[PDB]
Amino acid sequence: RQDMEQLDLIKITP
Amino acid sequence: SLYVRALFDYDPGLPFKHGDILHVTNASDDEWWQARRVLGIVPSKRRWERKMRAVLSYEAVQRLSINYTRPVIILGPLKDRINDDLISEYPDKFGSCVPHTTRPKREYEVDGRDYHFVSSREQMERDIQNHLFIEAGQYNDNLYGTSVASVREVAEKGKHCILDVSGNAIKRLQVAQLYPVAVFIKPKSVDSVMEMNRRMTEEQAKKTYERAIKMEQEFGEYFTGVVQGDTIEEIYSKVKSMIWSQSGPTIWVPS
Repeated sequence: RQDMEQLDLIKITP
Repeated sequence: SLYVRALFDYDPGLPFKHGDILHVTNASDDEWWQARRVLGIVPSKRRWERKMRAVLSYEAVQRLSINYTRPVIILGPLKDRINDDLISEYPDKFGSCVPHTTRPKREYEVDGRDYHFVSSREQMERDIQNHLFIEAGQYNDNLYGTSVASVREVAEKGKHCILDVSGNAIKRLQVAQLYPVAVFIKPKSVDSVMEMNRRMTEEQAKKTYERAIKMEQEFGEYFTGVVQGDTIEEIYSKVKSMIWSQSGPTIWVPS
């Protein structure tokens, strides 16, 4: 999946 | 009383590697422990922590009987190649999850095959805040993520869920009680990185090497194993051996 190769990851709190 | 995971390599006395489980048979001495190694003398926790403060030392662990098949996270340079090898050569042993996205479904796409499509960005944000995802990220202003439930489905049907995720996901899976095999493949040198990736220059390989050293530091408490080797084939053997060894029904988990 092309889009998944291109993610800016978001931090999961906590 | 007392098994620990070593979080560093020790070359003395009992040699061990980052990730090894040690049975500590005597901890009476403040400076030195006697230890067995569940496949000699080792520095006590306080001694090693003094050396490093001048911090990853030991993590207490215990046996667990589990009732699911463990997810697998491979990290380090070579992870993409090894993940590809595993899922392609062993399709009956590994499964992958279907991720969620808020991007619109396109004409030839199938919900539940390409993605689980989420109609509202705000709803996916709520789900992320409610810990329904082990990892999430943004691309072209849409959200994407791998859900706890998608991993649980694979684990429960009896396959190892091969996950292309970052180190922060390991913690999320431990909280969910879906303990992953988390193997870091550690490069020996910039030379070695070039040897096994004749594509890169010695600037690209150096950056890759640097990034790996930092990753091992950042996530060193969360690995269940560390593998090294002089060839891809040696590495791949060691990864399969580690997956097998850490598969249980009986497994080691944090205490």
